Amino acid sequence: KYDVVIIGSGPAGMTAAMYTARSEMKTLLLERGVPGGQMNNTAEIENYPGYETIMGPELSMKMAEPLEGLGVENAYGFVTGIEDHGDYKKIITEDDEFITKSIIIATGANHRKLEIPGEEEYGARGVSYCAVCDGAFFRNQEILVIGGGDSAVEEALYLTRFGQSVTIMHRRDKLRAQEIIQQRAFKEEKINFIWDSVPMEIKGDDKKIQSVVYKNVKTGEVTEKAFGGIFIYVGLDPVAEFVSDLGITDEAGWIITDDHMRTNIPGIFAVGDVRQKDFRQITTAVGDGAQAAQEAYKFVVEL
Amino acid sequence: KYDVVIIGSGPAGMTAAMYTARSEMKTLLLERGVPGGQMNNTAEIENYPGYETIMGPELSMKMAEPLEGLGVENAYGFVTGIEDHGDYKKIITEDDEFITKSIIIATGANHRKLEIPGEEEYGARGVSYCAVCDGAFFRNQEILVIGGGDSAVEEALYLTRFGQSVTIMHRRDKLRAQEIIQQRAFKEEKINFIWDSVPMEIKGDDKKIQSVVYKNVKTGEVTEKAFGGIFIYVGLDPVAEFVSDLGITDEAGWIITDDHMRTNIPGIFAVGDVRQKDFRQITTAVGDGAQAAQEAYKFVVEL
Ligand SMILES: Cc1cc2nc3c(=O)[nH]c(=O)nc-3n(C[C@H](O)[C@H](O)[C@H](O)COP(=O)(O)OP(=O)(O)OC[C@H]3O[C@@H](n4cnc5c(N)ncnc54)[C@H](O)[C@@H]3O)c2cc1C
Ligand SMILES: Cc1cc2nc3c(=O)[nH]c(=O)nc-3n(C[C@H](O)[C@H](O)[C@H](O)COP(=O)(O)OP(=O)(O)OC[C@H]3O[C@@H](n4cnc5c(N)ncnc54)[C@H](O)[C@@H]3O)c2cc1C
Ligand SMILES: NC(=O)c1ccc[n+]([C@@H]2O[C@H](COP(=O)([O-])OP(=O)(O)OC[C@H]3O[C@@H](n4cnc5c(N)ncnc54)[C@H](OP(=O)(O)O)[C@@H]3O)[C@@H](O)[C@H]2O)c1
Ligand SMILES: NC(=O)c1ccc[n+]([C@@H]2O[C@H](COP(=O)([O-])OP(=O)(O)OC[C@H]3O[C@@H](n4cnc5c(N)ncnc54)[C@H](OP(=O)(O)O)[C@@H]3O)[C@@H](O)[C@H]2O)c1
Repeated sequence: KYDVVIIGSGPAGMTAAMYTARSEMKTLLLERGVPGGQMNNTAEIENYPGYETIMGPELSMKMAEPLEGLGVENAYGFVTGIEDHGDYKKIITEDDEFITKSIIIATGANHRKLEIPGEEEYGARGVSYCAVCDGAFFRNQEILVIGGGDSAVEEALYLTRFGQSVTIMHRRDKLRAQEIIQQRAFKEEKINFIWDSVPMEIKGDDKKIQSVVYKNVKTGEVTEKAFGGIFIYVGLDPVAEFVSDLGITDEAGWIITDDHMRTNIPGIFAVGDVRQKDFRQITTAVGDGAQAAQEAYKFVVEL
Repeated sequence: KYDVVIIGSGPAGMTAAMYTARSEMKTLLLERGVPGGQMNNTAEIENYPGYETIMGPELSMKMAEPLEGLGVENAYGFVTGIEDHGDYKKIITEDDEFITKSIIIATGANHRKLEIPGEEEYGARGVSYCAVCDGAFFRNQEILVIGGGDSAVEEALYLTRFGQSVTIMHRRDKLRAQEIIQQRAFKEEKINFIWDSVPMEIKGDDKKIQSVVYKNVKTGEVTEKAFGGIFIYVGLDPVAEFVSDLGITDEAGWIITDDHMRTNIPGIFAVGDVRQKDFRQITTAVGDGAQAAQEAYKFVVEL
């Protein structure tokens, strides 16, 4: 009844849907929230070819714009499950079911948690996983950013707009971030570093964060230091709970595909960050999305 | 001496270079002509996520813009050959040599020729492979477009701005183009179709084209009909003459890679249209380019 349903409207899904709709496939694009996915939690995007710098939510709007007009059917849905009946598939949301010949899973990835004490207790009140969302609540604070990759270092640079100081705590003595971003952080006077360390405890009042306890991973030296905010960027977990049962995931829960975005299950493809892969970028989300869209077209034609 | 040299500055190369430069790799981007590659011969681009419609040369300029500032070294060069010495590679242009630890080949693809009589004789004078380049020289003419894929049908639609009429001649009774573009062509009153036919001869004066002879592929019926211009869009050939000897091409001359853009030869990657693949788009050029850039970084780090 749908030719293709695409689950998730971040850049991978939105590219897939644009392409399926241009192949005049009966296209459903389901998204639980706002079109744009992680791009809406990104302040400044500098590496999307075609734009020299653009706010994440502006790029989100631009990618979402033509979809209506191409005839993609955009709809709210939180997908809870998928059933492989052989020549059709059923997608289950909170209130609905949808029948489709093919599915493109584009549901992305989510912030990994530290799993330390205080992390949940201070969720509304000093702990954040999103700088563009929360940063201005930390004006004049001493902010702490945990992690050494692209997200930690970029989001630290952004947060220097608000904080008195921003400190990056990384568990080794070399960052994983792109060298250009590393160099910017090294040069920025409002960024400090706690190398070779991991956080152990986040402490505060009833009402807000006050301090973090942490450990040096080469010596075991333990330190406690005052901070007003903590932003955590320690990696990603897959957002694929609705396919746990299906046999298409690895041990960590990422969706396994071949190089044409095919899973085990014929007619089910996956694209973008939710796939098992090392390189998570808008450019490769877009690429994945287009390739899936073409493979879906062909799968459906063969049917 | 270079960490990476990227050969070709269409969208795959320009994405690769942006990424290598952001990893602070010593980056050379060699291009024989204008940055943009095929995008400069494209009138209107509707399917690049992030832009709802954009002229090909405008998107080319936008992708080229930040490269200087990131520290990519942009240089003229026509590459004639590459030598694999083991821990370095030599790239040979018309006048120069360049030594590099890794190479990303992004040289794209070129118009296939009909190989029929009159095709060369009328090259300056009625035969074209590029509508945005030549179309306004055919104001008020009866134009013929050969082919049934995305290029033929899109470029026919563009050419209706100039021609009295534009006729698409396809060798089957169903187009290969994306359905949205097919439907636009079906509806456009200035587009006619010659189905199930191939051109046999292009005829004219000393000075210009006047007529085409063609054949119906189901009946052998031969017809000759008057046209002022002929635009040929019958597919693509690889632009990889500089690696013929190297053992990295298929029988047709496309560069073979795995899913991380690696060839046989370690430290030589290829991206975008020049690779062996079915799906040639800006989105997948960009994707390829980013993935190559990451793999080059890692190759060079290991070295
Ligand atoms: C802070 C930050 C900065 C970044 N900056 C850059 C950058 O500058 N350049 C760059 O190239 N990359 C950047 N990235 C990486 C990039 O954003 C991602 O690679 C890209 O967004 C992945 O797109 P995607 O479509 O696969 O998933 P996502 O963007 O993750 O979109 C997934 C969508 O699926 C939806 N969804 C999830 N589950 C369900 C469900 N069960 N039912 C319905 N809908 C669902 C979500 O709401 C979401 O909208 C950044 C990442 C972060 C975190
Ligand atoms: C008429 C037309 C319309 C199109 N429209 C669309 C569209 O709307 N959307 C879409 O997604 N895709 C479109 N495409 C496909 C798209 O343009 C290509 O997929 C894309 O440009 C491929 O990029 P690339 O970087 O691999 O190669 P190219 O863009 O082909 O760039 C290759 C570059 O390498 C250079 N080069 C070649 N040989 C050498 C040498 N020996 N030394 C130095 N430099 C060299 C060339 O000058 C060129 O600039 C279109 C194609 C055509 C022909
Ligand atoms: N501009 C961009 O292109 C951009 C921007 C943001 C994100 N992304 C991409 O998105 C993906 C996710 O990025 P990411 O930065 O969120 O995650 P990531 O690449 O997994 O990096 C997580 C970082 O946090 C470190 N870490 C893990 N646990 C820690 C702890 N307990 N204490 C201190 N440090 C710890 C990791 O250490 P190790 O390094 O030791 O593992 C790593 O440096 C990546 O592929 C990334 O390239 C891209
Ligand atoms: N908007 C876009 O995304 C866009 C725009 C342009 C190009 N592209 C991409 O670029 C790549 C190249 O496109 P393309 O259209 O140039 O080439 P293509 O996809 O190979 O199509 C060539 C078309 O010409 C036909 N043909 C071959 N020889 C012929 C002859 N002698 N007489 C009549 N018809 C003949 C082919 O027939 P058969 O179909 O029988 O083989 C085919 O329909 C494709 O992957 C395409 O999708 C994309």
